Amino acid sequence: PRGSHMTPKDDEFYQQWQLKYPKLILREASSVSEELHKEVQEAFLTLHKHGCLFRDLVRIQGKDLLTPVSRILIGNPGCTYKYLNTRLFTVPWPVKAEIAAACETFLKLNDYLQIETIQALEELAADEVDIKSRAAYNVTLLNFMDPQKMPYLKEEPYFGMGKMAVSWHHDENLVDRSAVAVYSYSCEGRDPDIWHVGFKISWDIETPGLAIPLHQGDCYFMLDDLNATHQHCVLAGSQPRFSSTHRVAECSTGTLDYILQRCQLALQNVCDDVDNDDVSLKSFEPAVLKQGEEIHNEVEFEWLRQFWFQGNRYRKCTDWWCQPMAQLEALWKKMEGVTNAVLHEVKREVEQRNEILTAILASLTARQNLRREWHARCQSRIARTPADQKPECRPYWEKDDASMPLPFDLTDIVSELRGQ
Ligand SMILES: Cc1cn([C@H]2C[C@H](O)[C@@H](CO)O2)c(=O)n(C)c1=O
Ligand SMILES: O=C(O)CNC(=O)C(=O)O
Ligand SMILES: [Fe+2]
Repeated sequence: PRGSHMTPKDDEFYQQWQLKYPKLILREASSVSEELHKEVQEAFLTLHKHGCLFRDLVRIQGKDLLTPVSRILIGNPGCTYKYLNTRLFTVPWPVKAEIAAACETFLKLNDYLQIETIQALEELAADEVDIKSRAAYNVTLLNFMDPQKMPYLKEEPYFGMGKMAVSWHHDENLVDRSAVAVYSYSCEGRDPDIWHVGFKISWDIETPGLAIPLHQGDCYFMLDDLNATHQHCVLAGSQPRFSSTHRVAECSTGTLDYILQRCQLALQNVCDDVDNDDVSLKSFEPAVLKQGEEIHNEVEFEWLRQFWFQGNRYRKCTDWWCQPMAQLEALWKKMEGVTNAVLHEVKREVEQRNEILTAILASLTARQNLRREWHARCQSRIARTPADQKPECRPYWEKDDASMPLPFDLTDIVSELRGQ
């Protein structure tokens, strides 16, 4: 009921770490090459100067909020990482010129950490494919903050660890039991002026948490189920700091290949001799239409609106997604055309044959709600606060637009479907 935490200044700290955090590894700067250090530190600097790191206008727990920390997702080409309901797209790295050079740097840093991890994971066990898979980092999220540009920072509420740049949380959307590697770059009770990473047992508020000091060049690893059993935070220092958190993102349903295939799957129900607006369906089996409208929603809100909300962003560091994102829109547009098709069938010249109503009604109302939601987050008050960062509500078109088969809805079509 006093608020305490532990640091290496305490006696119990070492027995707490060894007996209650055996899966938390720390490798001090003195263990990593100076050849690697300077290179990755130079990378954080070019990328920062180039303005590739932005804070995200997230909508956590129903509220629109800008994030104190600025970040950049770098990793396998075609891969994405969902973080706080927002889906970040990877600026690609050389998976078999400055911005391109840095991604090369963070690629070797990745290989490095990967090695450090499998090793430490083997030393821990004291199959071998589980180790390999759980340390196979496919992405790295880079972060940055300060110099205290924050008017007032929130104070850690449980162990008096002082100010914090990132509150207690778990790294989510990761492969089960996957490890996480962090390279900390601090460019200059716990010492207020130094960055630390906080730790605590989930649900546990009375076991003093650990605040481990982070100096320029230090790396820490979270192995096995540690990330799931414990929460961590990042207590703030006085200087600004960078960091690259390499992870193994659960990317089933999360790569360009996956979503492209999903599209080809839905369009298998449309005569594909030519690409015009006389879209005809091979069948109106309530089940196939279900899957068709579901994929329509998936490519629309999980990919298109998600990509454009970040507005002109990754484009300042990569063009990689321009054409694939242009193709998903073409694909989606064709799907708007299948919707109109189904709509023409349902209300045309049998009547139980309206299994085509209780098979697409759920997906259409969802397309309705999610469209308002996104349109709102776009022309919202907070969203007025950079020019090249402001969210875009694409795909968007005015009711008076001829090229689109249906309107941006607003219902009427949805209401009318209640009919019966
Ligand atoms: C769940 C979760 C949260 N945060 C950060 C976002 C903010 O910086 C802070 C509070 O949401 O935690 C984060 O960086 N990752 C990778 C997560 O998986
Ligand atoms: O910077 C760190 O040490 C840890 N950062 C994070 O929590 C993160 O990137 O999600
Ligand atoms: Fe984290």
